[PDB]
Amino acid sequence: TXPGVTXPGV
Repeated sequence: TXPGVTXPGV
């Protein structure tokens, strides 16, 4: 995720 907690996605 995120970053943080990429995206999703990417």
